[PDB]
Amino acid sequence: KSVIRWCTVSSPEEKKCNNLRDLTQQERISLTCVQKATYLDCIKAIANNEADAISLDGGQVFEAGLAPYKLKPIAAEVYEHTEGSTTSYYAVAVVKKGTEFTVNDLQGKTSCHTGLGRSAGWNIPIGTLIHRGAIEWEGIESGSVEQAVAKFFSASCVPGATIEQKLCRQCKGDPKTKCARNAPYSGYSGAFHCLKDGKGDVAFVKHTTVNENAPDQKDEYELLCLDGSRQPVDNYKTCNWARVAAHAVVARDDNKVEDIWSFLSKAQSDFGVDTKSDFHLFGPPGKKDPVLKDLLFKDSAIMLKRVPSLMDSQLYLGFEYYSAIQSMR
Ligand SMILES: O=C(O)CN(CC(=O)O)CC(=O)O
Ligand SMILES: [Fe+3]
Repeated sequence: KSVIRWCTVSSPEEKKCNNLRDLTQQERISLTCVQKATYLDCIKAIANNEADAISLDGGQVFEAGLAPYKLKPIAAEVYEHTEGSTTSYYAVAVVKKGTEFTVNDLQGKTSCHTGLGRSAGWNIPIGTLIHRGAIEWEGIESGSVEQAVAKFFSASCVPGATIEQKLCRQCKGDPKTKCARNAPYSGYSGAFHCLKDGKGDVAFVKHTTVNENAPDQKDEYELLCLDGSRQPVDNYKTCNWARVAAHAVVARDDNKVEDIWSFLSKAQSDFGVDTKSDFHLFGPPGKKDPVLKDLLFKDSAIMLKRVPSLMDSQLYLGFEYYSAIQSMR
């Protein structure tokens, strides 16, 4: 059919899509918006030929490429801060300059994480240490990864932990709320202030966190590299634990792919970052309300680039990211 069914997951998203539909109705390939409840119902619908495309972040792209769905990324967002590359950010392990331990000596240290279940603060560092054999965890009937992590760090602040009391021990706040998901130490900046205040030896955050929170104090900090070195905060490209890819549009591997990309390439041409139209494919940025943010594509995206036909989800996400999330399941 020369109809692309975009899958949407909220009513403001569903609205943006019907506006792009009105705006492209007289093009030969047309748009039609399907709304489902969650992104997972959208993966099942694309898989079952009920819809054809949706933009997913990296963990959701992992999910969409596994059996039985087997969707692959076909185009990916580009952002200003990562300069032509299909990368959202790099996960790094920030330490104070002058401590001497390397990644070989992490056992028994205290740590700061953004929260339980988050990419840079929990899924990438802990799946990397499990994959490399530093943390032993064989699977959920063992129990939670919280127990395995508690035999590795001596105490931590992990916002959102519920199984192990040591995982909340380094957290700031009164007893009732120090380990809540919205604690004083949650998020990228929270896990950095945990490191700054000496409550942990390592903060698992992203490559921009020190520059955002402490621009004027970068050289008090270093990065812990997976090869044994410690490098400057600005050396994240050669000293990160994993690259977290850009959001990608996933689709069934079948020849409707050139049609989706043909639709997207004209849509971007007319309504991309430099459009004089009122409809913007990408944002613009500055929507304060979460329900109004990043509808269809990220508001910060500046274009979409076609993913080579031979990259599947593993190749798109990269080995470090992939083998770390694979270890968390
Ligand atoms: O990525 C996530 O899963 C959630 N975040 C926030 C975000 O990325 O905006 C923190 C983290 O990565 O620890
Ligand atoms: Fe994140």
